[PDB]
Amino acid sequence: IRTISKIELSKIHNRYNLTVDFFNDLNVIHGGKSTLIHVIANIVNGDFIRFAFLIFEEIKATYSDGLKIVIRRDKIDEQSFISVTLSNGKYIKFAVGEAMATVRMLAMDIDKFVKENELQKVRASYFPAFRTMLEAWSSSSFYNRKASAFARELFGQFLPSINYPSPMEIEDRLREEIRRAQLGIAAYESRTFSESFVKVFSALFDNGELLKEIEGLAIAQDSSIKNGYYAEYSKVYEEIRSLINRNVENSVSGALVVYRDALRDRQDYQEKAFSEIDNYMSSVNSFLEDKEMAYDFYPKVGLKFPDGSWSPIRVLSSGERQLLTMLYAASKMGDDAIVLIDQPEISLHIDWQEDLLKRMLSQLSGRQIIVCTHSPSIATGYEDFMINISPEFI
Amino acid sequence: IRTISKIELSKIHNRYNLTVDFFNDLNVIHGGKSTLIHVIANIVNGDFIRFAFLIFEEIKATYSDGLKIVIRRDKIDEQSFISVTLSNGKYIKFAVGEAMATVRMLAMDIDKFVKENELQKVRASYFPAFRTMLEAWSSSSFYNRKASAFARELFGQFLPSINYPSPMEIEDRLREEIRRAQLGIAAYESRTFSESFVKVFSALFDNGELLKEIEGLAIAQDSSIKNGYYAEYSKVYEEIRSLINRNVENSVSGALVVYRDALRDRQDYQEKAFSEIDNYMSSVNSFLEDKEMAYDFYPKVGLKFPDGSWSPIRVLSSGERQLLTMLYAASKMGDDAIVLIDQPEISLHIDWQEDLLKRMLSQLSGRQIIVCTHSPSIATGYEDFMINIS
Amino acid sequence: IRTISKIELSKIHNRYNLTVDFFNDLNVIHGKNGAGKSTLIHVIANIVNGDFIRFAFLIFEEIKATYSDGLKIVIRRDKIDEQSFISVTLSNGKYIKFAVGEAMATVRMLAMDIDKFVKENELQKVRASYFPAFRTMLEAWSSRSSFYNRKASAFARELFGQFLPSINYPSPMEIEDRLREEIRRAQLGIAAYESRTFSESFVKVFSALFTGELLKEIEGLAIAQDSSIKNGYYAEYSKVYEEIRSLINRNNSVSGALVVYRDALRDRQDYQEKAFSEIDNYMSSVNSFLEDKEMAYDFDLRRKYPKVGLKFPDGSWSPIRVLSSGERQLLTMLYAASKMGDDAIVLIDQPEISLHIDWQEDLLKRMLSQLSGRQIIVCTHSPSIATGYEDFMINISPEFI
Amino acid sequence: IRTISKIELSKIHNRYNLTVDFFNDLNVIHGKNGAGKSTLIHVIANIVNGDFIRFAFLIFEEIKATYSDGLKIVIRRDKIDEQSFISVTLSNGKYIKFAVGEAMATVRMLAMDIDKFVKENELQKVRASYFPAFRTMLEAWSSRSSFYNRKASAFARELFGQFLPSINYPSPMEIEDRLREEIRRAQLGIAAYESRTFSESFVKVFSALFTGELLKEIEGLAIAQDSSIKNGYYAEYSKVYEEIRSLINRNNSVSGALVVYRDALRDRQDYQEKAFSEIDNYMSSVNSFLEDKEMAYDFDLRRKYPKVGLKFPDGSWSPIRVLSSGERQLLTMLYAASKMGDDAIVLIDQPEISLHIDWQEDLLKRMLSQLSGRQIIVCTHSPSIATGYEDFMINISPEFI
Ligand SMILES: Nc1ncnc2c1ncn2[C@@H]1O[C@H](COP(=O)(O)OP(=O)(O)OP(=O)(O)O)[C@@H](O)[C@H]1O
Repeated sequence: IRTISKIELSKIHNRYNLTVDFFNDLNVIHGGKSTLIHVIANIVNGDFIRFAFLIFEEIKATYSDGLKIVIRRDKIDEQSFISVTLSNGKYIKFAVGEAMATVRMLAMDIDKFVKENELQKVRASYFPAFRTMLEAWSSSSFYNRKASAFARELFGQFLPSINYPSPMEIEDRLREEIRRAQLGIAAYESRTFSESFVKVFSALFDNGELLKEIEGLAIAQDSSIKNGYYAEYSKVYEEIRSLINRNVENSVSGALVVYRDALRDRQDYQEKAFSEIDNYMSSVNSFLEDKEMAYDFYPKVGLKFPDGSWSPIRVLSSGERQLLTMLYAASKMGDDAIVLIDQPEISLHIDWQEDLLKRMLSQLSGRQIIVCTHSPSIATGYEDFMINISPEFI
Repeated sequence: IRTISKIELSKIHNRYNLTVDFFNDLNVIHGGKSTLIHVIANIVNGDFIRFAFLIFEEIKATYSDGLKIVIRRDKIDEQSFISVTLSNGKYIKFAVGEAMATVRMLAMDIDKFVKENELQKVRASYFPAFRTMLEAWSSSSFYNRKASAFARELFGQFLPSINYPSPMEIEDRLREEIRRAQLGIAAYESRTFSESFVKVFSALFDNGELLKEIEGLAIAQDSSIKNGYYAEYSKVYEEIRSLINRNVENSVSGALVVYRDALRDRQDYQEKAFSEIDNYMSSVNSFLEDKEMAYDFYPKVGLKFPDGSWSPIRVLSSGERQLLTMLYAASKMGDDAIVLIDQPEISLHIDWQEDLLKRMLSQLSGRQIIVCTHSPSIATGYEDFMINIS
Repeated sequence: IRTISKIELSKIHNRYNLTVDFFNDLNVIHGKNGAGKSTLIHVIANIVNGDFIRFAFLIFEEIKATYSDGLKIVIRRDKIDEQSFISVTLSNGKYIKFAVGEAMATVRMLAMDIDKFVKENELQKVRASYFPAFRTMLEAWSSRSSFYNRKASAFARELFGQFLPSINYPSPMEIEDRLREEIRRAQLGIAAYESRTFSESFVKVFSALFTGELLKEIEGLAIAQDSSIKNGYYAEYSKVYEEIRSLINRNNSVSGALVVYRDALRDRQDYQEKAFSEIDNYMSSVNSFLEDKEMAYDFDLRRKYPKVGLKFPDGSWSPIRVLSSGERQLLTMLYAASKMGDDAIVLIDQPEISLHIDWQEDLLKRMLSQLSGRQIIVCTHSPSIATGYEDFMINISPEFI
Repeated sequence: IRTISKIELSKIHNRYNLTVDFFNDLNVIHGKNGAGKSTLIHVIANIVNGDFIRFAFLIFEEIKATYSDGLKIVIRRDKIDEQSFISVTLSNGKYIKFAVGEAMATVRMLAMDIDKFVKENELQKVRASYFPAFRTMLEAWSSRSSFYNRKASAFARELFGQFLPSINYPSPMEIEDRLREEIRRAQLGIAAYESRTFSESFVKVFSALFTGELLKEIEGLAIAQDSSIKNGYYAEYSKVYEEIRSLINRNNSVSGALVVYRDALRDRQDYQEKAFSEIDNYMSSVNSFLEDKEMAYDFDLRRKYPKVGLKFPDGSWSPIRVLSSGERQLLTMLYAASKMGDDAIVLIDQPEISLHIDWQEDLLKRMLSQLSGRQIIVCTHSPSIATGYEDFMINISPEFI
């Protein structure tokens, strides 16, 4: 996909410069740090209208696929203007005073420009440093502008939009994925039934160990949470065993083998369909100890304790909720993006900080991750990927 | 189910006494009627607090199961007190002056009383005379309460809470039912799978017309819109008949019969899963002429015009959204209630007026229907069901 | 005046066409449900008003609009270079091409351009009065006039779509105020006629100076004047007649006095009837529906601003607002077809909301019998509204593409 | 009517007392700044209007209020058990005890209680018109009527304190509109008089039927009628006079015809003067101040609604809004003391804002000469306002605790 490669600031706040070269994979930033992340976030999102609130000269923005974004803010006739220039050369220019009035046609122009040049192909998920209090304030896609406006009023009109997925959205997306996976299993069920019929139909004309294998597969299917709609496999296997014992042709062996293949392929397709959900749930569960997240077959999705009582996701504290959202954002079930985190070391025990980056990389999404940290526990074991930001003060 | 049998209005508005005869089936109120409808809805829905806004003396409501309810607006020391007494002597008293302020604890105690003696087992879908403007206003449970407050400020405090379904609600309910239907079909395939194998396994140990029947079943199954995830029954039939041409044991005949029965039972359960939806859409499409309400598979629920282009349900006129809601409210998938329709003949061409009650009864929901219409065309033919109040 | 002659829609909502030829007097429109009748009335209202800025909210290709005086307004919506535009073109050829996105933004300089265009040309002077199908509930929501209706228009447009024409139908408050002004103008006219008649009567007899049957006739005229509601501020005619009769009885020029009094009384009475013709005809036409009471006016002495309200047989009066919705609808519609209104085209959505069957049988009869000459267009589903008017029925059968 | 007789304040602002005895006709109040005169006028205005909800914003103990007809409204504010309450008590004894916090919350059922109280008793039917001292800037900020003033009241109360009484003083638009209605009412009276005179004239001549000097007198009366602005819709008197004169000249009873016409003309002229007496007296009293132009009216050649505005000696007219604040103040105050208003008590804070010294010398003279009988209360510091009214001067000397 498209990942950021290099950011070249010039005279931000008219006092200091900076020039950073990135890696496509994980990026640990240690050392105006939050300001740098905001600049990166506002470029990748394509929300260029915020850069008429920052004093600078020139900001190059080089991607990995060769794309280039050169923003430039100049003051002519005591009037400020922003001159965004891309790789192909389509320079755009609007007046600053237009932007400030709109906040309290211009926005329509920006989206048409960005869409035409294929610039918003990759989104960016922003995790602010004040998310802990922010979710409490939203206790009560509809919380994407209101909460953003609230945060911008509190911390400044340069703050990028708040896109990070709330736990309610995570639960609903898990539910929809479960529905789609179930439908895929049903389609596979139909195809296997047709295929099994024709198979035996032909080799019928052609003229204990397999029983044990089918018994193992049947009890595995009955011991599978995903089979919450049908668990009669042990019963029908014993009926087949009763049928065999009362009375061996070659076709009978073929019937045995086709049953084993049908069970195994149904099981394997189940694993493939639920691969993403199970990998995400296992990665989360490698941290949690008190309970474990799971599902029940409008199939419920929630936490499950060893006592057997379920609970909604909102019972979780702030520390667990941050872990939930970030690990979701680096999973394949999310949206193709660049994970922009301000401070992950909030309400986290030291053990989870030792392995946070490990789990996020081991999910193997391929998405670019850029973290700015001050703790050495977040960054330990990843010395080769650390980038030190030392801005040159002029 | 529970239905109404007898109401005894005594000196409402101080110059009007009336009693009425009911049945448990369709009772077209032909011909003060509007007031009677409101009094039926407020007793059924358990909203007894609303009676503090009516100048009356005493009303008795008699059900079909023997349950009887008595409301008395007594007067003591220039202050009105509503008393509600059930058949088993369940008396709850409250002053009217206290009630008026709270509307603009008491309601909490009232709903506790309703739930404890279970007076809210059956609700009532009120179809008022102003549905067109209100539904468009909502279109722009939450809709129900909000619109009710707006309505009651417009036409009176004693107006029953508007809770008849809206086309948005109808669309969402249809979508949810399709989702549940897909899950049911999927479960049946799983069941059919394992069971068919053991039948064939038994057929191993047991020692052209059928092919044509299988081919017809495959053609019907493939050409069915309900098969949005597998549609190759014709192809697998071709493979099986090719094997016949290549190659008669009784196990071969057993294989043929098990295939035939599998297809027939799959189709039968497929039909039966889409029964509460297909009956409803067949009733609707019997009225509509240049359009057709259909479904497609994430599922899509919209009108299908003859060119093939679609459109959402919100693009319908003011006289077609009404027909959808009234027909849905008398459907088995609709929530069970004693539907009270006020003037069904609003914005309906006279042909639909003749054929409305016929369809609403032929769906056979087993629900009491009470309509109050000034149009003879609505209730023509049904002279027997007429109940003159006079 | 100006009446519609032919409407030719084309691919409204990109699915169906229609072509209707109208009559100048009355147009009863009946058709199948959902076949686009309310859409047709909305198109007519937005064209005749000249409010062309609403047509950037409806998907079509071309809509011709033909008047009776020869005008041929051709609106056309094209999406040239993937940009939609509306090009309204009149008979003389002044096309006014604007971009659709300008109009939609303006609603939530362009309006001045439209206003300059319509005033310069012959697009106004008609001002089609639209009676919506939800007027019964709409008046409850406003408890508005034919020109103070920005609030009610915005509310209705938000509820039913941004193509909905302005709400022009006269509210009962406006009808009452217009009735007061007409009464005031009629009274001044009676006073002006009184002054001129007094001057003429003086000079006439004075110069030409140098009977039982006529006495009975003058007595009949005097008691008629006393039995006239319009003479509420003066009813002394019987008394003065008896004084003149006493003068005659105690004992040429006397014949001259008799004939001039008869002419003066008859011309004053006839001018009274002519001046109050419109008001009395409208009140009688309304009273042909009402049965419990009757609407009328009072010229009570010792106070001014003469009241207009309902009058019961018991004698107690009541204001117009006492009327229910069913009576109020009759009031407003019959005003719009009366000569007291404004020269317009009466656009009614459903003339049967909150109406008993008896009133539906005779609504069109009274509306036509007022003989205003204004064009009336009703969309009905009941056969009682349209009965006895088979020649004026219009069947809407939209041809599908 | 009801006029104040005696005011006995007690511990206003919890620091000083005062006790003033008033006159029924006119009360000139003179003192110094900080002696609590504007506070006294506010107290009087809020009591007479019956707007008792404002008295939960002033710290006091007891305020007696005495009329001329014997009423003895005693309001009292006590902080019993650390809770403040207002107990207004009238002569008959209907105390209405409410808690202060209810009133303050309501501003930002109580009003219904006040309305029921005032209607049952004899507290309303007065509606004191209050002219604030800051009216000059207030009208400029609003560039309103005596009953459509919620917006202006809230603005003024926010600027000068939550004890400020409602703004009832008639805006010039209301004065102009009331003048139009009064002209209309006068016209209706003329029309009623026209009908009665026509009947009376008939019987008169008819009986007495069975010269140079009188012709000159009738000619003078006829030219006077033609030279009268009130006859803006009938000015044919000269023509008809010449026709009768021509009839006489070409060749007893003729003398009788002359005298009855003269009596008819004189009574018609006198009733015209009587009907327009109030309007002409008010306009003349205003015109005794103005010098650049003069206020008058025009009966147009248009359809109706005769214009009333300023008229300059050049002949060009102008609307009333052309006037500055200084002229506008004279207009409003002189209206409030005129018979054309509503029976009330004229409450003026300072009758010298934006007024030249000459106009201050003669304001009260015109105001008294109108002879309305209404009570006038002015708070002045100039000796020119109070000159010639020594017997009516009131000295405010408050008694500190
Ligand atoms: N936004 C839209 N997009 C597409 N088709 C639409 C849209 N709005 C309306 N239609 C269709 O165009 C026609 C317009 O319906 P309309 O409300 O004008 O019908 P009507 O015959 O006047 O109805 P009724 O007599 O019931 O009041 C209908 O066939 C409707 O389905």
